[PDB]
Amino acid sequence: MLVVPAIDLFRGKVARMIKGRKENTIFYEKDPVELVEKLIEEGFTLIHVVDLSNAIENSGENLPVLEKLSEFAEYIQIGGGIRSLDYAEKLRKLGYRRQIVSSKVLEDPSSLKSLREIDVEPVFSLVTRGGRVAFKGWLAEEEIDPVSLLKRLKEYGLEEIVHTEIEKVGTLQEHDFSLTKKIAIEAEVKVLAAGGISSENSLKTAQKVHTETNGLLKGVIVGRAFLEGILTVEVMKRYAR
Repeated sequence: MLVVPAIDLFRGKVARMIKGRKENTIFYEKDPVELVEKLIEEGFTLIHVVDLSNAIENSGENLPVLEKLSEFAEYIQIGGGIRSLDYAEKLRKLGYRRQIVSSKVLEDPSSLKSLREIDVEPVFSLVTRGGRVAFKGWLAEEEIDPVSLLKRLKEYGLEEIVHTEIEKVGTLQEHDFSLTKKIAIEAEVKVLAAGGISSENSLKTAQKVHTETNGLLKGVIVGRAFLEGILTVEVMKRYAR
């Protein structure tokens, strides 16, 4: 199964926002380019990078870092405020072929095809709060159920999602894999689980779910515990076997 280290960027820096609040941002003193280099040396082939400056403020402040990281764009899935085809094209020219999109797909589901047409592999970021779809723009009441939303989006060619349990991001709570497994099986989409991938037990449950779903649960995204060194590179590597 995949085990995907995640890095958030804010104001040029490796960062973490507590409950996603910008006034509560922890900055790390590790160089993001050095960090990514090390991960590739360690044998990681997929790294999750989110531009929070662009996501939260439409700020282009992390573009110099993204350009430096683009050398390794092949091993990166990039997200954060990719809200236009032009933006996605900009990133793609740097070499970022795998892009995480959210509100764009919810406002304009034909963007999935438009992205594929510029050689971008679009990955939908589904976010849930207590099993329910968390999205503040227009959404049919029937689609508050993640399976009902993903069913519709598949008709637009959706193939792969990140499923993030938002209330568990940044915590050491345990991702609800029963919820993820149901989404993966019923919606019939490839899924990377995020939020509360925070212990060796999470990785054990993930590997077990990866097996039960026949690879539909592709793997997990590790943020907090990776950046904090709670789940070491060594441990993550062992579970990607």
